Amino acid sequence: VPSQKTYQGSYGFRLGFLHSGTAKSVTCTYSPALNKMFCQLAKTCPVQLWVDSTPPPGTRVRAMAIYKQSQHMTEVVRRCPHHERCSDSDGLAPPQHLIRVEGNLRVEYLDDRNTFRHSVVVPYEPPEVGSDCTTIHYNYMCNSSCMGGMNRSPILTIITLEDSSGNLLGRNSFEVRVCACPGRDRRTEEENL
Ligand SMILES: [As]
Ligand SMILES: [Zn+2]
Repeated sequence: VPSQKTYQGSYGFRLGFLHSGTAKSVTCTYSPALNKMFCQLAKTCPVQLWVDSTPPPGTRVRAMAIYKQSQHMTEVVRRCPHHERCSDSDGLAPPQHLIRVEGNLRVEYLDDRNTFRHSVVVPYEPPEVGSDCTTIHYNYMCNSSCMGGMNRSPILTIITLEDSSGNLLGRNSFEVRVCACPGRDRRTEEENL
């Protein structure tokens, strides 16, 4: 099971999010209280990368999903039988992968040869001039448990910064729920606090 320990490392790596609120028209919203993102299926999901020093060119950023619940944590997170079979290919992402990146032609997808786990990687790019952070647009393509089934575990996204040789530079994470009405579900989960 991949590590989920937060690790800022030598470049001072951490994540930032937009403050989008919970209006009905919102397609993507982050709960600071829950450290949890609520997303419509396949909609743009901005995640910000913040560093204290700029990692070198060739640095890469990987996203991997795991199941939070102990009884399901060794299971590979992948799309349910419905979403796997959807004609929603962008010609890059394998159809089983839950997490995609949009708007990046250098995106790379991995089926791990040893663990079988899926991940998606892009090149780390520094903030543009006069910007304080780098944004990656994720798309989540399934909530895993869309059709039911034993596994109702929350899903955690782990974001790792790695160098061009695969050395871990930094790590962070957030929970994610893909749903039709993200604003409503955020409000409801926060009420349960
Ligand atoms: As989102
Ligand atoms: Zn699904």
